[PDB]
Amino acid sequence: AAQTNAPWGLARISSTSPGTSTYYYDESAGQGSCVYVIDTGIEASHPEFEGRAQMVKTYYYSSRDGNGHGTHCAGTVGSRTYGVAKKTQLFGVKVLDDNGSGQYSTIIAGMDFVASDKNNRNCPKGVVASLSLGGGYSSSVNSAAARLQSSGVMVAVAAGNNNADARNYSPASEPSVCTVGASDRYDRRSSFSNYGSVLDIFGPGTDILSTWIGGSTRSISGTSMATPHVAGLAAYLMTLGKTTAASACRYIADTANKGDLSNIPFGTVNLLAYNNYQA
Ligand SMILES: [Ca+2]
Ligand SMILES: [Ca+2]
Repeated sequence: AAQTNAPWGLARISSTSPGTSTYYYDESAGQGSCVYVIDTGIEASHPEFEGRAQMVKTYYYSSRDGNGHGTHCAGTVGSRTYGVAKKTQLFGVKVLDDNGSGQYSTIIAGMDFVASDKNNRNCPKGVVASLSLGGGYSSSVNSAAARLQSSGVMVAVAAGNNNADARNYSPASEPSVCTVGASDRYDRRSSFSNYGSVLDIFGPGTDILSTWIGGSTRSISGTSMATPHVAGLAAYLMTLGKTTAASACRYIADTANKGDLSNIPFGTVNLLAYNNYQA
């Protein structure tokens, strides 16, 4: 299948070179997989989700996304127009308030929830979790991310946006999960992207068009936007039977575009998420 005039990021992940505008993907499109977006919520009623999205848990007064951030990330995972895995099932877990912040204790609770909840869902091709959030180092937070991964969920997390070594941020610094850096449409490391030996992979993160609240769309930038590209890719590959939750991050790294990125400091991987599609 081919989506013409696609968002640049979707084009980038199905191409060996920058500057193309068609997203090439197998028609299976993540069907039978499930992705938990742990964030500000998801506006499930947005037409772009086609009824494939639902809120399953909130830690605040309502389950609505009053912010936009969660809806944007979810769109990049699995909306029709803006998503990597266009037929996946999306589940929303609201651990961030409508200002986009949340206590570590709540974020941990949301991760433990997913490890359990997945056992009540029909996700025959596997389960992914996308975490476009983080803060200062906490061994508790890292440990929660490690538990979620260990339970058989592919965990993808943002490297963070401090233009610094991700070793000082959580859950970015947990080695066992898939830590995602950001690139721009010219194959530069995004100027804000964290780096360091703990990064596993890069994805598109500068000027990413996706869904927003009020049934709208907008472009924003962040390692928050790169993470769902990788989460979406994992769900897509699991559906095709190429990898499993336990080994998806390693498979994505092994099959990536290598050496394409500029402004990567010594000690940081030069690996860009790639779907290897051949028609
Ligand atoms: Ca290349
Ligand atoms: Ca890792």
